[PDB]
Amino acid sequence: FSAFSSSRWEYGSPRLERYNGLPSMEILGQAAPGKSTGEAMELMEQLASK
Amino acid sequence: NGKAKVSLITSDGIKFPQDGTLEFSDVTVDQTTGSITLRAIFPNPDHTMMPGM
Repeated sequence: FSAFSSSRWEYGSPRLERYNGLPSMEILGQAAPGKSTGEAMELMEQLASK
Repeated sequence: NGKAKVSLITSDGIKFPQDGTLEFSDVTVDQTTGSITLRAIFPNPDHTMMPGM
């Protein structure tokens, strides 16, 4: 192989996701204590929005 | 100055230290490939050519 073959290290993601058939990346978190989720969710949406 | 040139990048990713002049242009067409394989004459002080490769 070292005859015809030429190689390198590289980066690749050794896992992948698609969500409804679109490549996805999951996130996970929670509302701050004293904060309800939808408030958090609303903010992701805002931060997701941008 | 017909003196042409050709540069190598050998299979190691490392271009040979210096180019060498294309010797000439065959007039021949490889039947199967229509390959008009030319001739390159390159210097090999170090034997880093090793013909046959």
